[PDB]
Amino acid sequence: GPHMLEREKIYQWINELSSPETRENALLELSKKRESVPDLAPMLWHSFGTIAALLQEIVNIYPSINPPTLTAHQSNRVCNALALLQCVASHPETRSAFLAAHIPLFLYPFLHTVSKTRPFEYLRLTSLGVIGALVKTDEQEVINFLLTTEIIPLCLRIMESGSELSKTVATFILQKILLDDTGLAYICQTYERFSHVAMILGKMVLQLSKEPSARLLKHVVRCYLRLSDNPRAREALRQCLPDQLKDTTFAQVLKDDTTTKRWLAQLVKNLQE
Amino acid sequence: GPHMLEREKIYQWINELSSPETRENALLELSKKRESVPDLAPMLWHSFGTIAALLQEIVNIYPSINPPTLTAHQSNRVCNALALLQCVASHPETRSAFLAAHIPLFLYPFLHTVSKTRPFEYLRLTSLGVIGALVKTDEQEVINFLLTTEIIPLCLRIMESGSELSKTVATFILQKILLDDTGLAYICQTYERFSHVAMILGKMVLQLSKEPSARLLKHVVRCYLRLSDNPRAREALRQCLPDQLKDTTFAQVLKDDTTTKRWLAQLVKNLQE
Amino acid sequence: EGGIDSGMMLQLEKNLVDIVD
Amino acid sequence: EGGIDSGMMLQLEKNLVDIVD
Repeated sequence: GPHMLEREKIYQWINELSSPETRENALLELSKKRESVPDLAPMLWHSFGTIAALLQEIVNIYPSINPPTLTAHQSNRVCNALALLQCVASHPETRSAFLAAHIPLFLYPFLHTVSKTRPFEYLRLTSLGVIGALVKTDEQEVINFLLTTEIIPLCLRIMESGSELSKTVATFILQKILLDDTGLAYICQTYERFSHVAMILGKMVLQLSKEPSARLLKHVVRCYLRLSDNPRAREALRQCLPDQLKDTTFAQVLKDDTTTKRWLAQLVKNLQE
Repeated sequence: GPHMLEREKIYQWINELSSPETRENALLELSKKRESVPDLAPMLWHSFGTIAALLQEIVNIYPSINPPTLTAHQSNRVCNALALLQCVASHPETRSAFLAAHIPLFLYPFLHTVSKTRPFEYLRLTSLGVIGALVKTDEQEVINFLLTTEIIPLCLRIMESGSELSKTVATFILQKILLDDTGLAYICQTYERFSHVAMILGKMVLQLSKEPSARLLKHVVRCYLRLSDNPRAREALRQCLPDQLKDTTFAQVLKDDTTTKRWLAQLVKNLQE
Repeated sequence: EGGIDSGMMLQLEKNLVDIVD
Repeated sequence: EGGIDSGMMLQLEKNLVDIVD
């Protein structure tokens, strides 16, 4: 019997993504090697029909999304394809072509769902992971593309009424957008656009008074700090900043993380002039 | 008497940068307004002769740097000019032109200085701040420029034998270079480049076990963590990671900073395969 | 099974935590 | 005098901490 090397085996699975009779198992095997194979993304991108096969997997479940009928097995399979897209989103050789093909858009219907069943939560979290890995690269062109889409209202809806984990990733995505100069100007260009962000941030602080989440509070504070770099937003935050960020509500929680304290201390200092 | 509005006052000082008789005082007044006037950078950049006058201030002290004869008065004046260049380096309207003019290169003679006197430390720290603000914008064009210069050995020198605060900012600059995909591959494509970085980082851990610095340890671990994303570096760090990063040497101080613990623990897990 | 088990759910959580932190 | 007093040295570190962290 022949014992293929590992590179040959990966290419075999990639080739097996073309045909529907072998695709589900190939998706499973490749998704497991996502961490072990550093060049997996260009291997996927430059393979004929492969990216098209993965997008077909995504779109195949669109009819199960609205009305919500998605099964655990359908979510399982499509999230394997999504894990391969996250690999392509985060690799320097494929990231830019990934954006040029507008691939993140195919995940947005998944971000609109509100069903709390495990198949939908698993799909939503996996989709947020693709977008989160995309903005973590700190590339200006990522933010430019996202600003042409509805990503900000999508994140805000999840920040307000998602699971704590979904909220943390949605806030991180908003945080990366705000950290970009164009993104900060975008959100602050209209007082109504800014007001929507601030209202939703303010309500998250009220929840954080009841559910002390260190990871969520860190990114909420960071979004407030970056907003304080815009003069129009900085004047409004002097009045609409929740009182829980001024007293000692999160004092005992923040004593464990000095990085967030300095941010909150630099935030209140930027609101005094 | 006429009460001149603030925008015209700022422009008066900007115009006074063009004459030697008034430049010093204008430098002082403008540097004090750096954080109050959000559009100071394009005002400086689009004013005739202003940038050329700031570069003349910098270049005017090149003969005082080697041999070291820089006075406190000279250092104070040029650091006011550097403070204005720092806000040009970080503004979205001017940063690209700042890079295309290759302005950061004018600061590198100051990073070669080794005098531990107050005029030289103040100049070195201020210069590091300009570069730190420039890389903090998380953009690829910044890192591309820096890689055509000798910024990396300059940072490594400072990380090895600079003051505690100088080490922190130089490590942060190296951190931002490592976080860029091109920067990581640049430092890791040659084993000589990687080992030089690893040797410097290894030595800083030893000093941190003697003189603890929470902020400096944070950025050292981040550099180790980002290096682990490169295969050739991960397998090498499996053997050359300092023992103080594997036991409870820093666990006493890390209990006050949860962010750094999540980084260090994530790093060793990648080294355990 | 081919469904969603605790291992898959926990591995996703660790993936997301490493992305945002 | 026109020197580098102790306040200016402190304010520079404040700027550098805000950048670095």
